[PDB]
Amino acid sequence: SQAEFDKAAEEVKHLKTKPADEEMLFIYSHYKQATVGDINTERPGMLDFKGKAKWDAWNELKGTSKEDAMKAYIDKVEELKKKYGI
Ligand SMILES: CCCCCCCCCCCCCCCC(=O)SCCNC(=O)CCNC(=O)[C@@H](O)C(C)(C)COP(=O)(O)OP(=O)(O)OC[C@H]1O[C@@H](n2cnc3c(N)ncnc32)[C@H](O)[C@@H]1OP(=O)(O)O
Repeated sequence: SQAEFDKAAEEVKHLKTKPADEEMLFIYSHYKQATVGDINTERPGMLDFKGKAKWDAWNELKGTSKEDAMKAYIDKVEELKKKYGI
C-alpha cells in the first residue's frame, strides 16, 4: 500500500518491449507528476520529440496531485501490460 504506481513504473520498464513513444508519452506525464511533481525541468535535449513528449505531457499535468497522477499513471502502465505483455 505505497506508490504501487511506482511499482507499475518498474513493470512498464520490464515490458518485453520499449512501448511506443506515444504510450510512453502518457506514462511519463503521470509517472513524473506522481514521483517528481509540478515539472521543474526543461524542454528537450538529445531526443527533441521525446524530450518534449515527456516534458510537455508532464508539464500538461503540473498543478495535479501525485496520487491522481498515479491513478491514471498506473492504469496506463496497465495498458503496456497488454500492449506488450509483461
Ligand atoms: C515519447 C517519449 C517518451 C514519453 C515520455 C517519457 C515516457 C516515460 C514513461 C514510460 C517509461 C519508459 C517505458 C519503457 C521504454 C523502454 O523500454 S525504451 C529504453 C530501452 N529499454 C528497454 O527496452 C527496457 C526498459 N527501459 C528502460 O529501463 C529505460 O531505457 C527507460 C525506458 C525507462 C528510459 O529510456 P527512454 O524512454 O528511451 O529515454 P529516457 O528519456 O531515458 O526515459 C523516458 C522518460 O521517462 C522517464 N522515465 C524513466 N524511467 C521511467 C519509467 N520506468 N517509467 C516511466 N518513466 C520513466 C525519464 O525521466 C524520461 O523523461 P525526462 O525526464 O523528460 O527525460
